[PDB]
Amino acid sequence: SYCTLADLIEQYSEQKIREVSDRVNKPATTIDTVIVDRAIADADSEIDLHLHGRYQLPLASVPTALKRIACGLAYANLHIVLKEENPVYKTAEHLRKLLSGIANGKLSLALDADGKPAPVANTVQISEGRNDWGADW
Amino acid sequence: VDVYGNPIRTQQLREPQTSRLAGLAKEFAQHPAKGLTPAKLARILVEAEQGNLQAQAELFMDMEERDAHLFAEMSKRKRAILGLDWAVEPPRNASAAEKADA
Repeated sequence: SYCTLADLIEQYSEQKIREVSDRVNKPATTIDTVIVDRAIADADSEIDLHLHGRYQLPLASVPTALKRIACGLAYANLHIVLKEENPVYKTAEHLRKLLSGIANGKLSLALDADGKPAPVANTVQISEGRNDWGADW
Repeated sequence: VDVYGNPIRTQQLREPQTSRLAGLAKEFAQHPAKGLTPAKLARILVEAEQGNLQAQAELFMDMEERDAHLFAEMSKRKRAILGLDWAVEPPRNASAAEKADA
């Protein structure tokens, strides 16, 4: 859960979320929490796909850039039909480009609140190392 | 008494000293030479200097057994002595009694 309904509202106003989240009542009247929850879940899933190779997936804390990316992806997912020229599609593609840059070791994952994230132990691995005759015998 | 002057009592000559320590006879060597590294050998030497001669003696036995060159050299050195003729000679300018004892 890199973002919540409150985050989506505070980013995109409440009226737009009310429009795009309600599929049964015309005009929309209430935000359906299930659709927003699933959109956030799908955004988190895509981010996990992009981030599993460099960090522990079950993150204990959420970086703020991660929050922005998750909110953008969830808003993009909330659209039943999305065109290539739709500006929200362009924003989603931009966020995907940032995610790819992070994955490819071109961008870093910033602070969560005050401490660094938990980089995985990929590069740590090396052989045991045989260096006898150098132990001050 | 012995040359060292310690009092000698003939009662104890009837039985070996180690006879009362049957546990020793049943011991088997632990072979510390297997998987030996410089740190382990240095530890063995240091602990031997402090009075733990068991590991050092076992290591020396393994070392003499496992090395053919050291084996041959030590055997040559010892067989050099084994081939020497020996005789018993009395004290300097000895008397008839000392000559007879010798």
